[PDB]
Amino acid sequence: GAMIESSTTIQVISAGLPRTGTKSLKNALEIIYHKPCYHMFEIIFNKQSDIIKWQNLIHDSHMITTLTTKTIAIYDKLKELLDGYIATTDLPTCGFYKDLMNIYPNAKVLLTIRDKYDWLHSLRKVVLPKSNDPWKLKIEEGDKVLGLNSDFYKLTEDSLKFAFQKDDLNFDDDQVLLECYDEYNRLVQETVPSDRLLVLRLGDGWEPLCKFLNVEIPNGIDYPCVNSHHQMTQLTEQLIKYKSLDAIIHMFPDLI
Ligand SMILES: Nc1ncnc2c1ncn2[C@@H]1O[C@H](COP(=O)(O)O)[C@@H](OP(=O)(O)O)[C@H]1O
Ligand SMILES: CC(C)NC[C@@H]1CCc2cc(CO)c([N+](=O)[O-])cc2N1
Repeated sequence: GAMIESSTTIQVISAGLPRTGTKSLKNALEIIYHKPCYHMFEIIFNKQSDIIKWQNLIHDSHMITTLTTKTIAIYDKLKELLDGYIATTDLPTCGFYKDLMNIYPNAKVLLTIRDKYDWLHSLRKVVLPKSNDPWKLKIEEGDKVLGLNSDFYKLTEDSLKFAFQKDDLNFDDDQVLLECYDEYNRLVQETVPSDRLLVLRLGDGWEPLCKFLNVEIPNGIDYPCVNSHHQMTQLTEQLIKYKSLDAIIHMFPDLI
């Protein structure tokens, strides 16, 4: 097809929870739009200074009215954080999908989903290990190497609570997490008009996404398949071994 000049503003809002193919989608959207897409990896690797800003936003967000003046101050902060990006995925953004829809009325919405038990397994291996899991200690050691500490974990927890609309949450309780997952995904599909929503199951690939976005399928490029828990386990172990990201970054070309 013809090449057109795309606007550098949020065009795609992905409401999918972590461990549902968000990093592959981030990569896919960057392949399509040639501009950056937000993801937790953008925070970890490029903008750790954004952590406190996301924290402050989540703190003030109860004050959001489904526009009031308190709402506008928050919406302005959201726009500031996302300036220069063409899409959002992953925590901490995903819980804000409804607000992002108001801020970017011409953006389309995605929902990434998968088998709930596969999701929980993946989540426990990477994002939210049980407190008694020895692996949690390795994750914390690798996080230290990346310069992530208690503030990062607070952002992860608070943004999960915000997405699930819980004031507190037993993170070690599998049943609680699975119920929140199902209710979260159900609410997105109830909230977003079907014409503005595309639901993507893990493995769906380029075709329905490119159709929804009115773009050609990228020539000769496979749909990304990155960020498996096995790959993150390798990353964690290599970070612990070398004590730096930059010593090993070349060994993870598309993941980071
Ligand atoms: N193109 C693809 N096809 C199938 N699974 C994919 C995929 N891209 C990513 N995934 C899976 O999506 C999960 C990562 O999601 P996210 O980037 O949101 O954290 C991983 O699940 P597993 O940990 O079960 O392997 C990864 O394997
Ligand atoms: C040892 C090192 C590999 N650990 C860092 C990890 C890996 C990637 C990651 C991804 C997400 C959501 O994509 C979240 N999250 O939900 O906040 C936390 C983390 N933390």
